[PDB]
Amino acid sequence: VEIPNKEQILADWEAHPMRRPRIEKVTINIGVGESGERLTKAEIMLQQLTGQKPIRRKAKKTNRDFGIRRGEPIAVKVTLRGPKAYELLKRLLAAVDNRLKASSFDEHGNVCFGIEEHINIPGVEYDPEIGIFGMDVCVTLERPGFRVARRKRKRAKIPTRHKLTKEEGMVYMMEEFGVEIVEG
Amino acid sequence: LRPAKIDRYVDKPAYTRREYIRGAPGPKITIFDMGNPAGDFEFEVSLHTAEPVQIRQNALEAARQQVNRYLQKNVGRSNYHFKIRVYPFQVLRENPMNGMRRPFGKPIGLAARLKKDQKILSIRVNRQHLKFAIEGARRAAMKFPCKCYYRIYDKEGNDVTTKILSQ
Amino acid sequence: AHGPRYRVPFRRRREGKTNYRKRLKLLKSGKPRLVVRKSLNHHIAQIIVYDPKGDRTLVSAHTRELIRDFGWKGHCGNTPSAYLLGLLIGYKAKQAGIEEAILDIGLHPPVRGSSVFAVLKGAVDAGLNVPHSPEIFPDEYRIRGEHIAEYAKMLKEQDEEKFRRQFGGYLVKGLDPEKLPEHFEEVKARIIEKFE
Amino acid sequence: VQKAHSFRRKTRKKLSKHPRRRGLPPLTRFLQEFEVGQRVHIVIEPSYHKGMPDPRFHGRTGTVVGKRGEAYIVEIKDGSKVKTLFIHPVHLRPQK
RNA sequence: CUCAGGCGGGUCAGGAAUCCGCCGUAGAGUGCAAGGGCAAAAGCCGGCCUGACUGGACCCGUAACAGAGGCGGGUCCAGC
RNA sequence: GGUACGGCGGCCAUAGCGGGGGGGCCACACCCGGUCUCAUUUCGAACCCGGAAGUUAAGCCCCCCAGCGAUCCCGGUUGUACUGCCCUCCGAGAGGGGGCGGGAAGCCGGGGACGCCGCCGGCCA
Repeated sequence: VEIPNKEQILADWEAHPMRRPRIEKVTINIGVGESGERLTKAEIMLQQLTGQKPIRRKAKKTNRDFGIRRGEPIAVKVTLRGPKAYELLKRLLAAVDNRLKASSFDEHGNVCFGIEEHINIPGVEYDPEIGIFGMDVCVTLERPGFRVARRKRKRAKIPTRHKLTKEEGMVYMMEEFGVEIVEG
Repeated sequence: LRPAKIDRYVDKPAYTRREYIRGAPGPKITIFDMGNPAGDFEFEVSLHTAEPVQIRQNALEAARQQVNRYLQKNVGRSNYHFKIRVYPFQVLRENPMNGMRRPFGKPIGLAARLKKDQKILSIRVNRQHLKFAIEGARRAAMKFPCKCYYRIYDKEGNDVTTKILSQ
Repeated sequence: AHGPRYRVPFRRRREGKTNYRKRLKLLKSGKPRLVVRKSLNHHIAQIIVYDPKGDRTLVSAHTRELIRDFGWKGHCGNTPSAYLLGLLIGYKAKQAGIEEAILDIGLHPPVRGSSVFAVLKGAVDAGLNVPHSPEIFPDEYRIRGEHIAEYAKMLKEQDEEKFRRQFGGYLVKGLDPEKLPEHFEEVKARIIEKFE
Repeated sequence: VQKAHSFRRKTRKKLSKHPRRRGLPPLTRFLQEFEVGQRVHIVIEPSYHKGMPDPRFHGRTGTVVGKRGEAYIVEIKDGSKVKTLFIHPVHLRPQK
């Protein structure tokens, strides 16, 4: 789509260096849905794709319709931060065309999508252990001084002026890398 | 049904909590607004009770039916607004008859408990049908177990009963 | 606030400064408390006693005393600086007269080998006895400052730009990260000589 | 149906607390002290369940006659006989 | 470490599987009835343990005032 | 003695929530890097360790407001509702009334309110 405030908000980013945000974390989730060997396959897949350990997210409450029981390890997830997160985000965003839906952005300039098959330096080594390929990838942005609400000591609340919005998030994504679409 | 003089008075404590009253019956009156509630009517005839009272849902329904039919016949649906301002919350119970052994009563009906000079019903109407409104108020008052009077108010809410009636 | 049933916490709890649950347990003892706090660049050590109108501090020490009154040329937010401040506050308290106290690290986590416990070791060495267990103190080499010197040597052997970024203030102040243990021994010697 | 008296019998409002007073009280009441012969009111604090006197005596004024452990000994006159209670100072209040 | 519930976003995934943000005075939970109390906890997740122990003193309640066998509870000294 | 500096506290919303303007002697922050200390049921996100390249954008500090919440005073409703004592006072009854003594809640209008105190240090002097 078209963002009307690009010019003056560019003036703003350049005028205030500390107003420039950054990708604090990219979260990748594999919703396997069952506690079988497919779960281990996805675990090793994300291990060799990202480079850090997985997490066994258990199921809350029991539902027989989906064939799940409370406390069963169902899905896995991984959180990536830093320059390595930057590189992984770049390669993942290149995996699919460098296009993001303009409506997918949250109210606070947070965007994310899903990939239904490994295509990013994917490596045809999927026959041994693959089949549960598929990953929900969401990116979180933040202006520098957002650890005020995270630190235990002297925790405070950030005002509304200092937090991101949908337009600012999409323009930041456009400026850094990739393009938006009109989603219809 | 037993005589209304049994429940006329308000000496007993309030009996409303349906979370604890077991077997409490459902209301037999379900319509409280008739006519054109959105209409703009110059005058408002309200019926007041002269003493604390309990009015049964049966009396409320009988008065509602009589007044609504009269107003419909002599005024028209869209030329009046009839409202019953009070909902029956008190629960009336009776002794199940053993005699006077374990005599706590079981729910048999419900009624509305009203304080002195409180409004029971209101009929909003223009100057053309003020006589019909007054007659309807009198007919309603004929069905209640206490002494009642009626007052006429303008849009501000000040009593103009004597002046309007004289004119 | 939302309505009449909304409970606003105490002012200090709202500001996230004091843990009242721990305050009550600390004050139940009735003995003076050695409050230790730390910032991004400095350390604070005080001796405080209870008073219903408002708690009264008897002896207080700040790490700027090291840089000015006694002479210091290193960062004031490290374990060695904490140990020096602890020694100073212990000597000051002994001069004041009080002999006993209980440590109060506020709402800092009790992770072993940290600056607060370096202050504790400094105080106990000064002489002011505080109940404690020795296993919580940082290593003797760490207190002497061998870790910073080792990191400086490793950085110098490695690309020098990392060393310059890491210690760009020490060189301008006039102190090389090496010989820091000797600097610490000099400061310790002057402190002991002055207070004994 | 007769009901015997228990500790929390008919105390729903007596031991209730104000919605804006939730949480632990300020530490002044916890750390206050009294001397022998002083007169002190009994105001129970619901949030502290130790050293709590029977709510039967809530709202009465007694005399301090000593202190064992952390609790004060309060002598009170029930009817005509004398009763001794051990009360934590958080439940007590000075008489001005 | 903070709950229930909700809003916006996301492959299979739908009202409901697992995830990312915002709001959220407790509208959750606390083994079981009800009431009372609990938010850097008394709730959820973990580490270590067995004070659910031995020898005793005094005091309150059942049983107001006002007598009590049996029983429950509270404040303490010592040992480990 | 000054300071748009911090640490420990008291009353615990008249102190909160939400907004506007301004600042960085020192100091407090964000911020830079994880060899060592310390940790992730993955993640230097938090906690911990090592600092000063950069910024006052945020926290923090100073001044302002009456939108929500709280609460203090004044006037009206009003000595209204309710109530203690006496009564050979009125009522078929319900319930009212006389004398002496107390006295609301809510609502309407106008002001208040964007906290007040204690101890000690940093910088300057």
